[PDB]
Amino acid sequence: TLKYPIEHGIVTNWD
Amino acid sequence: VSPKEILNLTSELLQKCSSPAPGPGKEWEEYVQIRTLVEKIRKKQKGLSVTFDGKREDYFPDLMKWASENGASVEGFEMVNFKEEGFGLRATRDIKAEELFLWVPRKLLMTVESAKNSVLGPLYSQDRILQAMGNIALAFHLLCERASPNSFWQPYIQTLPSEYDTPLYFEEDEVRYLQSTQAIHDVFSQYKNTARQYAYFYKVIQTHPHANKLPLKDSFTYEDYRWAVSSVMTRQNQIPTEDGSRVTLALIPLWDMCNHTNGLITTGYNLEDDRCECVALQDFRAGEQIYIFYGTRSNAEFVIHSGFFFDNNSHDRVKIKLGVSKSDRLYAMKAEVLARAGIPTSSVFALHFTEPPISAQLLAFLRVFCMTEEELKEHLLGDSAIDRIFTLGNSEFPVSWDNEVKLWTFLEDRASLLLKTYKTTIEEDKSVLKNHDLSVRAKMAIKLRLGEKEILEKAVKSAAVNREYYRQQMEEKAPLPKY
Ligand SMILES: Nc1ncnc2c1ncn2[C@@H]1O[C@H](CSCC[C@H](N)C(=O)O)[C@@H](O)[C@H]1O
Repeated sequence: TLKYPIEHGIVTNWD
Repeated sequence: VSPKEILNLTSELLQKCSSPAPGPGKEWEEYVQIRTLVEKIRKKQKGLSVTFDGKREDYFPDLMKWASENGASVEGFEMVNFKEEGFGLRATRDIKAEELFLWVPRKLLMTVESAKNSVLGPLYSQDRILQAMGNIALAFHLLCERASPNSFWQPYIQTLPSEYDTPLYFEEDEVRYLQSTQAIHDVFSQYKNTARQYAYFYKVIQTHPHANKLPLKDSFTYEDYRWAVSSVMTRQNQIPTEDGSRVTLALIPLWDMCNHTNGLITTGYNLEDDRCECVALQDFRAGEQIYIFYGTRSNAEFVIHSGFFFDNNSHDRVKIKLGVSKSDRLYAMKAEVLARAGIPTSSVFALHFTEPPISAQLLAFLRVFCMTEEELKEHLLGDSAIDRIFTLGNSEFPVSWDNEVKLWTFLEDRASLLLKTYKTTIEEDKSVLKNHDLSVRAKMAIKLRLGEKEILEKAVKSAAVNREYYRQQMEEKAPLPKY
């Protein structure tokens, strides 16, 4: 398995 | 043109965008009020503080040379301006599925850590918002380096886009298409958050001595901030820290030029060699665009945070809010069963377009939501109660045929009611798309509102079918499956 998969443009909180 | 007038306008914008929500019934009016103030500030400013003399593609050779000198892969692909996706990577040789073809060492990345060690460091150590929100920190890291001509990251920054298709760039009438949808509330929030943050940091940069050496002290425009947050939201990534014990946010040059297609995530971080690594999602022949899979995000998320709508997104979903009512005579028991199952009494669940429409957690919630008192007691008391909780999320083991009939009836009626809260029908949306000539941004909004309703309509049909299946089992007195 990918130990540290990288999600391109992962959603973060800006509130 | 005077700094005192801008200061007055940003103070007004800060107070406007710091008020509480006016209620959903006036959120559109609030949105237009904030837009009007933002546009007045934008018209009195000079656009991006720093612009570059060359065209975007003039700088890709510098990006490659810089990435090469620091250990990244630079052979086997080229940058091409594609019509559908914008710039992306195209293969110059055949690339086999699962071949490790792209790698980017940590030294090239822009991270919260490199933001801390930069000219932004002193202000970062003082401001509580920067310390709490790594994504905003990355955005100011980008702006500060953009305005620093000798920045190590200039080759990356000069090849970034100068504009995006996030809703921050939409016209008022393009957002108006989203009235009555689920997604428009997130559009409203993004716009108000972004305007509040711009005005807040505009004032902070003026008053904090730690900001004296920043280029932003001399010029920091609304356009700068909109560009910076849109750059971060459309491209940022989570990676482990150097020691592997924590996570951080980063921009990853070169690799982040890949556009999105459906598939699986094939990019991961290699701690031992301290670099990002990407293996090929599928075979790519020479002359074919190289894609990656961004992640299992919905089209609402792709539009709002990534600036595009993806046709045939197999992970699309809509939200549905459900909770046990505190006027339910069985509230206390249902809440305890949910709590023992690890499920809150009230939550926002998802409805999916790809089968199955509901997750194990939503199935489990709906079963408890429709339980009789006798069924609740069997999930609370005795030596099989824990076993019964264990299977609550499993479609293969219902509580009872009656419980299934009730929950699928409920979901069919609720999904039907939700469809009735939209301003247009599915058929009207398809007619608009077929008979009008629209911008890319307008089409993103209309396809988004169409997609919400199509997911709800499929849920109605799937719930109706499920209601019929379990009513048959009930009428045939079929033996209940036992786990
Ligand atoms: N399948 C797709 N369809 C349309 N646009 C896409 C796409 N995948 C990625 N994009 C675009 O690419 C952006 C992510 S960064 C990828 C490189 C980008 N095209 C550039 O020119 O720098 C998104 O914000 C969106 O504008």
